[PDB]
Order: sequence, then structure tokens, then C-alpha cells
Amino acid sequence: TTALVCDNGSGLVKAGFAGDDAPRAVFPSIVGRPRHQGVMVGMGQKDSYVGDEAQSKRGILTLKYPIEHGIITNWDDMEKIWHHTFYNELRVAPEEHPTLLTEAPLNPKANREKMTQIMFETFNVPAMYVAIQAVLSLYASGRTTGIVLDSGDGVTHNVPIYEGYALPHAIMRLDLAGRDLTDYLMKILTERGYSFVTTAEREIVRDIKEKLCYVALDFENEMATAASSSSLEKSYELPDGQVITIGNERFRCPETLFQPSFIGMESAGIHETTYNSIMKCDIDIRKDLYANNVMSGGTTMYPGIADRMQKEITALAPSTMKIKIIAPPERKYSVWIGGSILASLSTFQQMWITKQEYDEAGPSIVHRKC
Amino acid sequence: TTALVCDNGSGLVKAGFAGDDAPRAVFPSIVGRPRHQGVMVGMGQKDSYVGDEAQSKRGILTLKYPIEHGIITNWDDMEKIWHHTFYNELRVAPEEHPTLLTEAPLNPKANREKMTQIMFETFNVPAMYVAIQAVLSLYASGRTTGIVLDSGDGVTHNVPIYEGYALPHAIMRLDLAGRDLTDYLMKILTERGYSFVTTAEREIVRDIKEKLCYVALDFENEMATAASSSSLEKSYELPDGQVITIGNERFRCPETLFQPSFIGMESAGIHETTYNSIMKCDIDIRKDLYANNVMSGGTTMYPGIADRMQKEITALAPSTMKIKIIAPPERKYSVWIGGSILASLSTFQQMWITKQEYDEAGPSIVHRKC
Amino acid sequence: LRMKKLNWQKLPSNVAREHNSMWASLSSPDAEAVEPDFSSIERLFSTFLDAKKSLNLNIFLKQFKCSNEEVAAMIRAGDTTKFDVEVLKQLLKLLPEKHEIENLRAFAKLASADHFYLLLLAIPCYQLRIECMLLCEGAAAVLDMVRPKAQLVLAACESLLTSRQLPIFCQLILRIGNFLNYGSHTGDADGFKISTLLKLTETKSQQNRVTLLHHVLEEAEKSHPDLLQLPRDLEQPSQAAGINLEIIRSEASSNLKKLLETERKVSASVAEVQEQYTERLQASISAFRALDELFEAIEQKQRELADYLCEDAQQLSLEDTFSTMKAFRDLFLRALKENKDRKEQ
Amino acid sequence: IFCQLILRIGNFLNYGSHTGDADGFKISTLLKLTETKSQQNRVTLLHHVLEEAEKSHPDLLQLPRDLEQPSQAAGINLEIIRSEASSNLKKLLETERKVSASVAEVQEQYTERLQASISAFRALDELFEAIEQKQRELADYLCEDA
Ligand SMILES: Nc1ncnc2c1ncn2[C@@H]1O[C@H](COP(=O)(O)OP(=O)(O)OP(=O)(O)O)[C@@H](O)[C@H]1O
Ligand SMILES: Nc1ncnc2c1ncn2[C@@H]1O[C@H](COP(=O)(O)OP(=O)(O)O)[C@@H](O)[C@H]1O
Ligand SMILES: [Mg+2]
Ligand SMILES: [Mg+2]
Repeated sequence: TTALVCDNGSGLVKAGFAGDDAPRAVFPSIVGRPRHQGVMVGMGQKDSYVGDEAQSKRGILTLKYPIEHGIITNWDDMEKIWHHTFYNELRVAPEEHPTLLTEAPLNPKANREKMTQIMFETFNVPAMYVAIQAVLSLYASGRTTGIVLDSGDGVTHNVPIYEGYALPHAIMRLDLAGRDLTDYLMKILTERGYSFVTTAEREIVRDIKEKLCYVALDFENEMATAASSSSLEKSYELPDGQVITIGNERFRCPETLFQPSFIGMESAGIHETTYNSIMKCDIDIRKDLYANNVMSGGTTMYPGIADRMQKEITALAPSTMKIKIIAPPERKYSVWIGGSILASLSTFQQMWITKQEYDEAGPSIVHRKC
Repeated sequence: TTALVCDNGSGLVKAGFAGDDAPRAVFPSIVGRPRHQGVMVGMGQKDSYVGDEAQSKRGILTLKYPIEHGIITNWDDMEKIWHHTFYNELRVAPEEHPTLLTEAPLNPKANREKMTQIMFETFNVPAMYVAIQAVLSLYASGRTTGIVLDSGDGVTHNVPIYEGYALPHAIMRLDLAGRDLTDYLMKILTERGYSFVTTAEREIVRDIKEKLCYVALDFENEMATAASSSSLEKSYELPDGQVITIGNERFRCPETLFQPSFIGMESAGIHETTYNSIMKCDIDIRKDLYANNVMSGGTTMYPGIADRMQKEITALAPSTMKIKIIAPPERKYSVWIGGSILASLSTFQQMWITKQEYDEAGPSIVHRKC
Repeated sequence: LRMKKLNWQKLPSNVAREHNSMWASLSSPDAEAVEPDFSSIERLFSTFLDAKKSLNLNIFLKQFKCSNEEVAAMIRAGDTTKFDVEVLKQLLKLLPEKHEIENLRAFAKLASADHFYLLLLAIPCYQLRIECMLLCEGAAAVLDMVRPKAQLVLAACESLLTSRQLPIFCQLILRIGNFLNYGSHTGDADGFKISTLLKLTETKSQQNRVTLLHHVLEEAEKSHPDLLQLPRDLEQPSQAAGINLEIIRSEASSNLKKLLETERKVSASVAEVQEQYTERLQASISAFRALDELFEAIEQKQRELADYLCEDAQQLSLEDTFSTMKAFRDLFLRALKENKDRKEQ
Repeated sequence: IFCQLILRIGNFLNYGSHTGDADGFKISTLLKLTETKSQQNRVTLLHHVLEEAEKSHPDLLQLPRDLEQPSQAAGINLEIIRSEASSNLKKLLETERKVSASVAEVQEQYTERLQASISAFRALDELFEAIEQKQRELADYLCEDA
């Protein structure tokens, strides 16, 4: 029996099969319910539009994310998403396929037990394992020692890894992530006259950011340049045919990642956060970490971010130090790619959490083998 | 005339007048500045707020410590604190008012000259003396020969003293102090869900450790105690009215002093530091020094700490050797108390740098006459 | 009248003028000389003891919060209201030296540190006075702590001598051990040392989790009065572990030797000392007699115990039995929980 | 010009004390020039000497133009740049013997590659000796101990 991999993200759910190059089913992790009145009758109506179905009909639905800041709260919504993946997107039987799941570090201990409990009872999987997001991200690159900047949708965390094992005392975490950058975009879009309030219009602002946003190399010069000439302005067409124009709002949105004071946060940017995580490690291994910055996650794809981080890290590290940042093109699915690689290896066998062991310690055995 | 005694610490500043028993003015050693925009114009506004004024308004300020690990880093910020203490808290003109100062052990040579020029020129102090934190700590305990475990907010120290002079070859140092202890509590507090990622939110987590955290005699026994029953749980109310509950995290925060591998440090515990610092002395003195372990600083005010280390030192020390842990009830302000005693001595007036004496030799004169 | 002083690292006047030094050129009109505004610069920037002994004495006198005259009366009168065991030790070290007495005798104007010495000098035989109450108070805190140790070790030996399960338990392993080691150098031995029971868990079974101690406990579980009443009899020897009798015996003898030595000095003093401290010293002398007498009973009791185990003398040094027996009992309790856990699961 | 002016001014301020009347001072003195404060408490000795130096712009104000190269040179220690060049050279020579003893199939492609890198570092370490000679004059220029 082949294994299964399902990277439960905050914004997107990427699941497939072990050994595959790409996920078989990636869909947003949103569950929507109707808010208007069902005047029409005699027609097939549902109240549990989840994932891709809810995205298409978002005009008549309220879109809610079951996962906020990487922590699952709506546990009845997560059961729907897991049931949607196992039976609709993949069309597989959970009781005959071992499963692998991915969970962010520095997560509440209560999250792990509940996730194990659902899968071993509601779905009755034969085997299950939980692995760290940043550990699987480095396995995609083929390495086993490096420092991973994983800016997902809900949380930005930095996990230095050495010889295949994480360093729990040097992990830094920043709550500013991709979703918080979307909300800051709507805040400054009202400056020019465009108002987006609905959760249906929240997705529109997300797609504006995914296309017209880039990281400026020099903020002071790029702000002076934008005010000097209209050469930086682009245009976007709304689903109703309306067109909007944004000038210096293009790079001011992802700049918050490096100046978190824009949205009121106090912690330093990702460039200073990564630097601080290096000094928490031993001085004899900082040579192996300063040259293996492997970005991952969707939020790390603003054009110019790789150049910007190299420039900022250089001004912090000693001049003689060598700084090399690896930015793989497939960093969106890096966390899943490492999981697909790991599950196929025969060494990962004899490490499963089988049914005969889960009942020995209940949902607390997930902490025994993680 | 009277002589002022001013103790400059990493966390608190304790000052007052010589001859008394308790410090007149003890306040945190912070200098905060606004991070927002001042909309109103009628009210009086100030560039910076010093002392407990900044602590009260800490919701809209970032708090910066002028002293890190005992050494004075921000020399312009520490000139504000001394001005605040002399003119606002004590409200006494430093002119015609000789003062006394306490300096950390192994103080850098440059810092000693810098302070002498600051007080003699700016404040026009007729006389001044500089002492050592560990030397004054043993005076306040009614002794003259012993080993002091001066564990403050910045740095933990073990300074064996013999007849009023420290032993520089046997002086140890451990960077496991109160500030590092509260930063470890924040990391493990997220295991239950609660998150504190702000400097202003560090003071909130400081008071949780001060009130609820204690030391367990047997780590394994307390580990099994918390798992067996929830009797260890305690409830604390945040300033905004929320309630938080902590179980086994109560005794795992001060345990890092004895198992420094928890925080990532590769050094040994405080129990081994005293044992290591005692083998650098003479064999005959070791019998005398073993029965004069004197506590100091605020970081040692934990329930069952004067007994836990006695159990630990018993294992390291030989069976014939005797151990006497001295933990005076007022050990929080021991350093200042010794300074008050020293300044009141009739024969102590010969060790004062007169104003006319300073007119011949500059700030380099502090190394002499001391 | 006065100028702000700026501190610089002054260079020697013979080195700064060398040819390689740049200051040599400035000393001669070889560069463009510039003159500052001198008018504005002035209006804009305008005891006999050593310290080791004298200071330590004042610090010693600052834990009483009384005058120097008052503290002299307490020493003369021998009052111990504010004087403790540790305080006396510091006073013993802080005593007049050979040079200190000569300077004072050769001699208000003198500092308060030497003022207490002058008052202390007037006190007759001040050296003897401090030693009198140091030993008496110290002896009071010694007898009440050695005595429970002496009773505990004596009780442990009697219980160990009168134990019933050890003859049954040591026979079962001996019978088993002969079967296990039949046909080799080991086995068929009449007896073994007491340290054998400490290595019982080293014999693993096929399951690798059940040891020889676990198996003999499984068959002993059927007969609860047999081999399971043993830990009830091992409580007293277990507590005696870590309490060596050599230190407690030396401490009693050392204090008595010092107390007896000072007894002659006290007897040579005036009658005032005798009528209110001499009877205190002899009271402690008689009290310690019962302490050392019980030690002989312990030595007699352990002599039978040393021959009880059929082990060579000077090899069964009391503390060896206490440490080994406590560890053996500790391992016994752990095996019982595992055996009970095995039965239920 | 600058070091002479502070020496002239410093002698005036320290007249009649142990300090003063000195023929020179260490280079670290200028780092403590701004610590002295005047009556205003915001105008230091550095500020005052600049006020009179502002009258003569070519004097004492062209200095920061000459200090850009030494300023950029800070933070680059020579104890790691010299060790790194020597450490790589030692490894190259040790492996040079190994490849030479190997089959000629490796020598025709890799032996000549190593010799190219070995010869390149020769000019690198030669410049290091030039720096050592240059800094020796500078050390005696400031009259500071070796
Ligand atoms: N009851 C308590 N329990 C635990 N920690 C405490 C308690 N009271 C105070 N502390 C700790 O004491 C620290 C500061 O105390 P202290 O007065 O020794 O510091 P300090 O004077 O700044 O030190 P230093 O001389 O090292 O600079 C606080 O940061 C706090 O963590
Ligand atoms: N080209 C892009 N430019 C900027 N942001 C992007 C881009 N593509 C995706 N994102 C951001 O990535 C986020 C989710 O990506 P992903 O890392 O897969 O989420 P998760 O890891 O939480 O599943 C979205 O919120 C989106 O804002
Ligand atoms: Mg992810
Ligand atoms: Mg202190």
C-alpha cells in the first residue's frame, strides 16, 4: 500500500501521493456558507462549500479560514477539509493508506494531540506521522544542514537545522506573514479611493498583491522615484470590469516584511530575525549556516526579495563572511516535496505510528515520535 | 553633609542615603521613548521618560536598558538615569554631597575612568568613591571572609573574598541571570498557547515568573507530579483581564540555573560553578570558604533554592566537607546595605577623592586611592 | 580659576620627540601653525592597625547596633544574647597582634576601631573568655545530632541480625545459582558476599526486560509472607546509608579534647569564672560519656555483624553495608512495580 | 594641523596639573574629545574647535574627505584574511603530491589546474608583506608601541 502526504497549510492544502513530483490536489483551505436567502427550490443546494467550490461562488458566501496563524481552531471545519481531500480531491480510502502530515514548530502541544485523534478514529488510518515544516523544506533541496526561512500564509518562522536535526534553542518566530500583508494592502488602497471590505473582496486584494507587488531594493530611492514619475504605475482589472491604478503601493506592501513597524508590530524584519537566529548557534557551525539560507513558502516570492535579503544580511554579518541564499523556483511546494521524498525511503519505515501503539498512549503518543 | 550611595543595576537602580537600612528610591533602569505620533498638542510632551515614569506608560513606548550584562553600553542614557535619581527621586543637589558607587567585578578599565569624569565635572561632586558589588555584599551579611553568589539581572557571579579583597584568579562568571530566565519562560509559555512578543509584554511575563515560579528538589519527581495530577496548576490575571494557567512550566523556568542545557548554554549549573570556583583557592581556605556561601541579588529569591543547591553541592563536595548556605531574608538589597555601612565608618573618610585631589590627576586617579 | 580637564594618554617627553614621531615636526616651525581663540576658551569651559585588620573590626562591630562601650561589657560578662557560633569564630580571628599590642601600649584621638581593643585589653584573660562559651554552645549542637545517628546505626544492625527473610532469600539464590552455574568454575559454593544481591538484575532473560530478581520475585509473589516482608525490615539500614561513623566519632573526641584542655585554663582563672562557667564545661563532659559509651555498643554490635556475614574484618567497614543494602532495597522496590505492571498488563 | 590644535588647547585646560605640557598623545584621545562639555552642556570641545575651524574651511574640515578609506577599512581584521590564504595554500600543496602520484589521466586535467591557483596566491601573499612594511611606518608615525 502506497503512502499519503497532506501538507495542511494555513491558506492552501497540498496533498497527493508519496513519490510524486507534484501534489495531485492543491486547493485553498476555506469553508464558506451561504448568507442570503434560498428563494429558489427544487434544486441541488449545499451548505458546506469547501475549498475550490467555495472560491467560485464567493459572491454569495462568507469565506472563513479554519486555520489562523498556523493554529487550527475550527476543528469541525478541519474535519470537512480532511474529508474533502481524502474522498473528493484524491478519491482514496483512508483505512488502507498510511498518512504523513506536516506541522509548524513552536506550536501548542494541544494541537498535536487533536490532529492525531481525528485521523486514528474518524478516518481510522493504519499509520500516521507528523514532521516539521522546515525539516521537510531542506530535504527538498537535498541538503541536511542549513537555515530555513519559511514564510507561509499565517506565520513566518526560522529554523536553523544541523545534520538533519533542528536546533530548538535557536528557532525564531515572527507573526507577520502573507495574510497580514494582504490586510495591509486594503488599508493603503483606500488612499487612492478603492474600498475593499467584504471577505469576497479579500480574495481580490490577494490576487492584486500576487501580481503587482515587488520588493524594492532601496526604499528611500524607490519612494522618491515613484513620486517623481508615473513610470512605476500598473493597472489591474476587477472581476466587474473596473480598472484600478497603484503607484508606490506596489512595493510598500512587501516592505513591511523588513520594516514591521508599518503595521504597528515592534519586532525587527526578517533580515534581522534571521541574523539573530544565527548567533544563537555555536560559533563553529555558523560557517555552515551563513551560506545555506534556503527560503521556502509562498510569501518568499516577491521579486527582488532574494537580492534584498542578501544586501541586508551582508551589512550585518562580518565583511569576510560568505553569504549565499538559495531560492529554489519550486519553493511554494517545498514542504510537500520533502514529505514525498521522505515517505518513499525505506528508512522511514519501522518509524510509523501504527494502531497498536496509538491506544497505548492515546493522542499523547504523537509527542513520543515526532 | 551626609553621603549618598547609588547602586546601578541591570534591572533596578537602588539609591538613597548612607546609614539607613533600605533604599530610599528603587526603580527599574529603563529609558523609554515614544514610537507613535503625538496627535494632541495641549499636553506637555517629553522626548524620553526615565525610570518608573516609563514603566507606567510602557504601552506606547519601547524600553531600552542602558546597562547590559553589568557593563554600561549607552553612556548618554546612563547620564539621564543618574540625573533622574539625583534630582527627581532623592531631590537632593549633588553639589556639596559626596556620593558612593558600586561597580561590577572584572569591570573594564575604561569604564572606571569614564564615571569619574562624569560626576566630578557635570555634577561637581566634592568627593566620590567606587566600590565592588561583591565586596559590599559580604559586608551586609556581617562577615569578612566568604564566597558570594551575586546573581543579579545581568550576570551571575561567584566572587570568593578573603579579608576584604577578592581573589581575581578564582572569580567565575555565568551568563544565566534573571533577564535570560524570563526570556526562556516566554518560549515555553507558547506551548500552552499564550504569546508575548513585545518588550512591554516582557514586564508582564516577568511578574508571572516572580510570583509563580519555584524550584523543585527532584526534577523527575515534579515532572511526574504534574503529569499525574493538575494540583500544580496556578492562575494569573493579565493586565487586560485575561486569565492564564501554567502547570509544569512553573518549576522549569528557574531549573535552567541547574541544567543550563535547557536554554542552549553548554556551561555547567550554578551548583558546579561554586564548586569549580572553590578549587582555585588554597586547600586550607576551602574548609573556611565552604561554610560561607552567601546569597545576593534578586535572581536567587526562589522557593527552595537555598536547599536545592545544598543537596547538589553535597554530591560534588566530599562527605567530610561541610556546607553552610547563607540566605539572608533581605538579600535582594544586600549590595546597597553594605555600601551604606561602609560609607558611615569614621575611618572611611580617608579613602575619598577630594575635589582638590582631582584637580591634580584626572579621571585616571580613580585607580589610585582605591 | 578652573578649566574642564580632558584626559589623554600622555606620551613620554623623550619618545614623542623622536624622528619617526610626527610630533617632532610640530615642535619646530615646519608646519602651518594655527592659534585657537584663547579669549573664548576660558569663558565657555569654566589609626595604628592596618586597613586589613582595622576595617574588618568595624564591620564586625556593625552587626550589633550598639556602642563600643556596651559591647565590651558583654564580652567581660560573658553574655551570649547577641553572640552566636559563627560570630565567635570571626572574633577569634580578629584578635590583637604582636605589633598591635606594642603600639597600643606605647600610646578619643585614636579611632573607634582601636577603642574597642583598649576596652577589650582591660578585660582579664580575654583569649580564654571567648573560647569558654564557643565550646559549650558548639557542644550543645553536637550531642543532639550525633545521638540519633548512633541509635539509628545500632537499631539497623539489630534488625539486620534478627532478619528472617535474608536467610530464606540468600538460600533461594544460592540454590538457584548452583543450578545456573553447574559444570563451571562458579557454582557449588557454600556462600557468597553481600554484594552478590546488587548484581542480581544483570542476569537478563529471553524477553530482555525480566531479570533474575524479577523471576525470583514472580515465584515469591505466590507466597506473600515469603521474600516480600524483607523490605519492611530493610527500612532502618536504608536510612543509615550515607552516615559514616568515623566523622561522628572523631568530632566527639576532638571537641572533648579541646574542652578538657580549656578546663585546666578555666580552673587556673579567678573564682568568678569557676562559679558560673566551670560547672557548664563539666556538664558537657559528662554528657558526652554516654555518647561514646553507646559507640562501644555499636562497635560490639557491628563486630557480631561483621562475623554475621562471614566477611573479613576491615573489609566490611560499616558504611559499605549501609550503601549496598539501601541500593539492594531500592532495586527490590523497582522490580516489584515492574512485576505488578507485568501481571496487570 | 588638527592634532596640533588640540595639543595647544589641551595644554591650556590642563595647566597646573599632572596632565598637560605633553609633547603628544595617543590616537585614542580624539575618541574622548567630545566627552568634555561646556556651560551649555550641548557644545563639546569638538563642537567649539569646529566653530573656529568653520571660519577656515580648508583647515580641519577637509579631514573627513581623507578619512573615508580608513573608515571603510574598519571591521576587516587581517588575522583571518592572512590565515585563510595560507590555509588554502597548505591544502593545495599537500594534495599536489597526491595528484602527481595518481594516473596521468587526472594530471592532464587537474594538476595544471592546481598550479594555476598556486601561482595566483603568490601575488596575494606578496602584497601582504607590502602591507606589513607600510603599517610599520604608520605604527612609528603615531609613535605608538608595537
Ligand atoms: N521573587 C523573585 N523571584 C524570582 N526572581 C526575582 C524575584 N525578585 C526579583 N527577581 C529577579 O531579580 C531581577 C533583578 O534583581 P536585582 O536587584 O538583583 O538586579 P540588578 O540590581 O539589576 O542586578 P545586577 O547587579 O546584576 O545588574 C529581576 O529581573 C527578576 O528576574
Ligand atoms: N507571487 C506571489 N507574490 C507574493 N505573494 C505570494 C505569491 N504567491 C503566493 N503568495 C502568498 O503566499 C501565501 C500562501 O502561500 P503558501 O506558502 O502555500 O501558504 P501555506 O504555506 O500557509 O500553505 C498567500 O497568502 C499569498 O499571499
Ligand atoms: Mg506551509
Ligand atoms: Mg547588583
